[PDB]
Amino acid sequence: EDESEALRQARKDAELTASADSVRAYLKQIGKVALLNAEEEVELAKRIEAGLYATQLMT
Amino acid sequence: APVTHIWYFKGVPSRLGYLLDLAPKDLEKIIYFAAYVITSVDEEMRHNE
Repeated sequence: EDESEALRQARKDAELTASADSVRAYLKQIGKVALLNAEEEVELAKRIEAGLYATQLMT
Repeated sequence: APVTHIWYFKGVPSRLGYLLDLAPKDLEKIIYFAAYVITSVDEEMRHNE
């Protein structure tokens, strides 16, 4: 079913495929990062604000 | 960025594969960004460490 080595390495092997079509390979790779919500967006925006502030301070 | 000439990578004999001792199935994965290779290793830096 899903556990007991039937589906985990199944997913790993299915993902680890040749993907001859270039668009297919790109869509396979893009299916790796989870989507984001508003709180994550504002938190990452705060992190980027801190990063650019630190870059300005370095300058 | 450098690219590979298809006439030499792809063919009935894969000339690049013959010279580098690989396979075209083990070259398309690299010159089309699907798997990495180890360009060089430090032998002594690993033997002592």
